[PDB]
Amino acid sequence: KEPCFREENANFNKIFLPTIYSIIFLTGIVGNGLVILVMGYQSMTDKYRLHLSVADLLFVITLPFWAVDAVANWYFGNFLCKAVHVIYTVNLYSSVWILAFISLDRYLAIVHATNSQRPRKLLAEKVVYVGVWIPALLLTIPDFIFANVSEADDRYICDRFYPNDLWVVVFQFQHIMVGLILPGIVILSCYCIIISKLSHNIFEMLRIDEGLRLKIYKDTEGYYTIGIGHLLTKSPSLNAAKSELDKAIGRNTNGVITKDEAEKLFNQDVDAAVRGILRNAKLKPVYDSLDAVRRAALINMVFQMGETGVAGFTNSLRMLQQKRWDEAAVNLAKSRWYNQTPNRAKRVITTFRTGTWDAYGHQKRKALKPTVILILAFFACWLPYYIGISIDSFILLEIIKQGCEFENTVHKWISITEALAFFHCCLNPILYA
Amino acid sequence: KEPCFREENANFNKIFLPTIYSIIFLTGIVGNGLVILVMGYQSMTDKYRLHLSVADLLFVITLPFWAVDAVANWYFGNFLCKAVHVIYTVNLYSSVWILAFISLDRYLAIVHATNSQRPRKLLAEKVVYVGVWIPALLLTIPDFIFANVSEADDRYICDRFYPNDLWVVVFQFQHIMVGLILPGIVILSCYCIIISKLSHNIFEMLRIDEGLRLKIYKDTEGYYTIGIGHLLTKSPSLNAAKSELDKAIGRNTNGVITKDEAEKLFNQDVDAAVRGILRNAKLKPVYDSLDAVRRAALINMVFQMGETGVAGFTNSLRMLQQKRWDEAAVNLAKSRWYNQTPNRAKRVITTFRTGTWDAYGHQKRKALKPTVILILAFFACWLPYYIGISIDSFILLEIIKQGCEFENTVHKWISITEALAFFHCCLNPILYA
Amino acid sequence: RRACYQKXPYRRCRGX
Amino acid sequence: RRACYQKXPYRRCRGX
Repeated sequence: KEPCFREENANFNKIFLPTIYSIIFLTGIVGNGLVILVMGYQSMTDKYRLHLSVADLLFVITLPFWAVDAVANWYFGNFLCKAVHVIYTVNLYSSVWILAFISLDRYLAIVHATNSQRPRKLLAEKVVYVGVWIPALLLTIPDFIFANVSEADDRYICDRFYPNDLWVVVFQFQHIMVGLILPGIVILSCYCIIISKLSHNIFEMLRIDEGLRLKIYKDTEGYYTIGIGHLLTKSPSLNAAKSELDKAIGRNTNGVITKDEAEKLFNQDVDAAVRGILRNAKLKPVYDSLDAVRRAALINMVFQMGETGVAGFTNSLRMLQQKRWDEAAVNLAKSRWYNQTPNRAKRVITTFRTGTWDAYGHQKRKALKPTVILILAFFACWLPYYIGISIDSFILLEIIKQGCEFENTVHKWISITEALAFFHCCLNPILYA
Repeated sequence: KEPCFREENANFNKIFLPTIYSIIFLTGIVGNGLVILVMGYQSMTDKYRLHLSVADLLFVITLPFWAVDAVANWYFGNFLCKAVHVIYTVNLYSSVWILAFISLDRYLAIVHATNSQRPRKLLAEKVVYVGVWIPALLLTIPDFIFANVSEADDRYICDRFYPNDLWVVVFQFQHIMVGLILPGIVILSCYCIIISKLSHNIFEMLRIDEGLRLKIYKDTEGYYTIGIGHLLTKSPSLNAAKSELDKAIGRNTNGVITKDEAEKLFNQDVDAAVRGILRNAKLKPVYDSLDAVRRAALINMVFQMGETGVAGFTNSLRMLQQKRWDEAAVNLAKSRWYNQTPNRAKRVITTFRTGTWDAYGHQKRKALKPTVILILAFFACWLPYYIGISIDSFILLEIIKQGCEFENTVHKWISITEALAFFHCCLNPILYA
Repeated sequence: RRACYQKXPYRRCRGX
Repeated sequence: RRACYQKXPYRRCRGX
């Protein structure tokens, strides 16, 4: 088995790569630079992005070398050859793992909001160095060792040359693992726990406003109801109300239910309510523009007065959508809703104005939307490469044998997709838009 | 390069291994069995150990096969050959990762004690299956594939036979990573954050009892003091007191300090106090027997009255050491300490009785000591093996070339140390002592 | 034995 | 090129 031969491609090396490397460099060198002088001199989530943008900067200033390597030759000696591969290893590890810390930061700010102000500080001021940089720096060791200049085809090249396939497969596996899989699992874990907390927050909100009822209750209109405003039956029968509650919870209650059960039932009613909103020309656009906390505000209103009801606030709705909070609050402040149930209204309105739980600690808003976009964007960038190098390592192991046209096509995908990945530098600056 | 030949050792295969496998099996099969029928029928930290003990049980009942394989032959067909390697892979992965969850459980119970009752429940009741078992089960895939019976030297053997060295090094690296390094990092992270919280709890305790003073203060005896009972100078001079405070904090205060600084200074005074206790024939033994919360109790008393002072409670001390809490509390309840400062005393005494922060939520004790011993013991068991297989993989990569006497000696260490590792089954039952 | 494999014409195990 | 290596008398890279 002689190795598969692939041709070098001129247009790729001579036109395509230098083009991309330049665009990225320009939009990168300025974008991160502005982030560093603005955000650097003159919010925890910004702190991490300061780091991130330093990690990307250090990379972009390496691209001119990458480019002249692509077209011509490696003119720059062996120290700079090592430095180029080193920086790269630091960036791609630090860059993703800083995101994980951002995700942990959110987990702490949201799941443990009551008092996690401390551990969030140490994560940002101290741990970040012990858990991101130093370990990034120690992982460059192999680059110092194996990154060397080689003479090949009347020019110089700057490659990592390891001893053998045994080495290569292991580090290529370490690369996948440390590069996506691990930090991915961290991120996804953080995400999962937050959405669980987000929906429990809603539950506590309607607990105050609509009230938690653990025993079957006859409301002012004679309807039988349990939990958080969940109507069981309109019928006169206590025995009918008793008969529904059992069918709803799935056991033989005697007209009482537990805290866990009230909530499971409440979550179902949130689900249905949210599906209604997504299927409503008026409410969908407004709900989509809003954040986690303000969604909760809208969901409250629906629960009280039904979605048609809420869709009637033409004016206030259009302000909410347009993010003009105070004007939304003053309109709603004078409505039939406000007179009939004024304390609930005022809290729900304060929520719409502030985007915090001050009506339920003061002025403490913590946003997710910008972070979620950063991370997803970041992985969208790298994902194709990593699918690429997976398949490449499946070939190395001989899990998939398919001749040279396949092997060579996979190599080609990796080159394209590696180059396109480098756009992850700019995501950070751009997203400040 | 022909491969290094090692001899098979009769006494090892014929006497040593069967002996060990039996001892472990007996003490294992009963120990975990009792844990499963007792703790299973008729506390979150126990819940995890229920799982753990099921993971170890499933392993021990595999040992008789391992033993008859060692001495004689593999009599049991190919399905049971696979099942033997499968179970092993499940155990060693589940077994360690359940420990990590225990460590996370503590992190939540202690760092986020105020309200983490929820996420601790879902970790124990739900996540444990999504993050420990299923992933353990999916990792056995290779065992199903590559675990097969082979005829060799007029007998049958049950080995994992992979395609080539490329495969072997990668999975052997995955094994190290998933087996110690990763769950280790999780555990150590949990540990670090807790001890940081433990010492902040002390700080909040003396905050209530001794009081936080952010401005230089002249106490009832005319001494200049700042922070938590930290005496600056006995001298009449305000300017001397001013001059020390600066030397203590390292900047030019004007006689005021911040919350962060008060605490840094308090931590130093805890350090010194604790060093005193460890160097005191009377207090050392008592402090060592006590838990995290009760240590805090003793440290409080020292702070107030100096270590000789506290060492004087001969009787109460001997009760504390002997864990007879209520008797310790009744003795201390009548002392000159109790009359002179009765509210502080009573809280500090309640602390000694309960082992909780009820004097600062009620009846909520969460212990660490038994867990820390379990984990350390568990890793002490496996550590030699893993050093073993590291060096083995360093040989495979050719990082270390040292001929056959070395290679063969390393193989021998791995066999011994693998066998000795299997004692991790019993640690769990035994520790209930 | 958990780490056996094929090296050319040889069968090896990594020991353990 | 980040993944080069020696295979017998050959120099390879894994591409990328």
